[PDB]
Amino acid sequence: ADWEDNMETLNDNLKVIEKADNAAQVKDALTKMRAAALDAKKATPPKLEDKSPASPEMIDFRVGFDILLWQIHDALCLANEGKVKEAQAAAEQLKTTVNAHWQKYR
Amino acid sequence: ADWEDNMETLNDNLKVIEKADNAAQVKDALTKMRAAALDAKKATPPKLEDKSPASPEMIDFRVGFDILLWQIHDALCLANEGKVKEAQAAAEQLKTTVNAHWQKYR
Amino acid sequence: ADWEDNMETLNDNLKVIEKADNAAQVKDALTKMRAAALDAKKATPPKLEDKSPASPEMIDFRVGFDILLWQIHDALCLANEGKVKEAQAAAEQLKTTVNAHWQKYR
Ligand SMILES: [Cu+2]
Repeated sequence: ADWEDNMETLNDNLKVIEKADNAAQVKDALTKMRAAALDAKKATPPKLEDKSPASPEMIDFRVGFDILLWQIHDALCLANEGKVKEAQAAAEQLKTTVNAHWQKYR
Repeated sequence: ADWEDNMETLNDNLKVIEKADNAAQVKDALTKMRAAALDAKKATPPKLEDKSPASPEMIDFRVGFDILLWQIHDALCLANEGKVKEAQAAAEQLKTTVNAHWQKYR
Repeated sequence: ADWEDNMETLNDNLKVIEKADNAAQVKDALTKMRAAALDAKKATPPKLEDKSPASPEMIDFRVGFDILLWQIHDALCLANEGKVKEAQAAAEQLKTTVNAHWQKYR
């Protein structure tokens, strides 16, 4: 999918995590977020459509999605241990990263 | 080593997993698979040897290895919780991803 | 930060881990190491300043940080389970990888 639709997916699943009731729901949401972030890593965001795929700006963009992938992993590790509240709290900081990426690259 | 050699190492450790009985064996084989996949991630596969290093095709190649690494991680997580049967089933799916990448870029 | 500064952060936190008392300190140092490795993926070593950002040499450089990141992940997973001694042993092997990367690219 294109970058904007991947970003929609990330936001939708953040809402899911915020309102989630059990560890299975959080883990499902976070797995969908990981897939969307990995797919967005192959995309070009609107702000960088005037940059080449191997420009420093596009390399920095892809590293930004690596960073997000590791933050998703932290929440997912919490959810695998049954720590639903701690995973939701970790997802609070995912929202910060996602919002900043939206503002930076749209 | 060679990209082709790394694909071979992935398959040898996949068989090792499928014939395993305890979680430590599966973890060992998955760790070797992770190392092979990271070593292959920096390669130029045969199909892409005529393309610029800056080509989008090479970026998609490397992000495909990131997808494989996260699948390896999920199998490793299952093994590190002693769920050796679930880990073996996840590694049967890894056979698909690994050999699909092999066949895509050879 | 530039590349040498990130590598300094990695080494300072390896020392913190080597001397650490409890899991909280180990985990904090390991999360700083992860952030430094990811940030270093956006840097360029001086001797590679004349190469394409997607050149095989620069790919090798960034993937070397991916190798470090997955080793950091293993140590951080151990630390999150209270396995302080195992995390410190894994950090001792992190030092070898860090120093090899340093020697290769400085
Ligand atoms: Cu993990």
